[PDB]
Amino acid sequence: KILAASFNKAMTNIVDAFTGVNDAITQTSQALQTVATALNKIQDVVNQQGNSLNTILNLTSEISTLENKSAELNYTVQKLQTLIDNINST
Amino acid sequence: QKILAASFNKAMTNIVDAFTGVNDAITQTSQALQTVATALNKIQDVVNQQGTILNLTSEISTLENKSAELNYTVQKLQTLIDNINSTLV
Amino acid sequence: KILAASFNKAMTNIVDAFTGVNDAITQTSQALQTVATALNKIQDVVNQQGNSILNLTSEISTLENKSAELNYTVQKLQTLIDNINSTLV
Repeated sequence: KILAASFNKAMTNIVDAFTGVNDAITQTSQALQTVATALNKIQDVVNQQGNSLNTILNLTSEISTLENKSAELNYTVQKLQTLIDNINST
Repeated sequence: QKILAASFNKAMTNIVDAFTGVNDAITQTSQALQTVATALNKIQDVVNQQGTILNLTSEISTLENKSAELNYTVQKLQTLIDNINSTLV
Repeated sequence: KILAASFNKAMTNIVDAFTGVNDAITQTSQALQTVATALNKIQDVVNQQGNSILNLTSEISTLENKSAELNYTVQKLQTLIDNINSTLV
């Protein structure tokens, strides 16, 4: 029964660790959204200064790629949570 | 007492699935970093033409290095996930 | 005893996998600081051409927060990783 006790201890820490990883993925999702936003504001001002100086700054796809990736990480966060719960049931 | 063997298998299954999702997450971050590096280049270029010189050369190159490291990580992880999956009894 | 051998193999690779993930998180943490730095430089220069208004102060401070937070996760995870490693029978 050294094995069964070791297994539950392992599973408990494996569950906590995937929970920690899940947070890092969350913080990364948010950091990525924050960047998308920064590119957004940059896109505005630089194009306004480009209009008062009268090259177009176009970051729309970079912006949308980043908000998509950010959403994708959220899917992962959800799918991971399901798996974490499953691990916890053993 | 072979509830323990049944528990071990389900656990390994979800751990394999869980590390696989985490690898998707890392892959998405790596590519996102390339997206940003691209974004920084465009910003650098456009701002210098409207013109202090905006120099993002080091940030851009740091970011593609980080992206390369993350990819290397994903490849290395993929092997380990399989090792884990072979342990089902 | 077949199960315990499988258990050890799994735990060993699970420990390796979490270490690979921890590298990824570390690399991501550092990339975010780099992003924050670049956004800072963009702000200065863009605001400087603006006087001859771009506000990114909070995003920069957000990204440096996430970056610090990511490091706290890694260091906590290493404690959990060792716990996993101690279970080897």
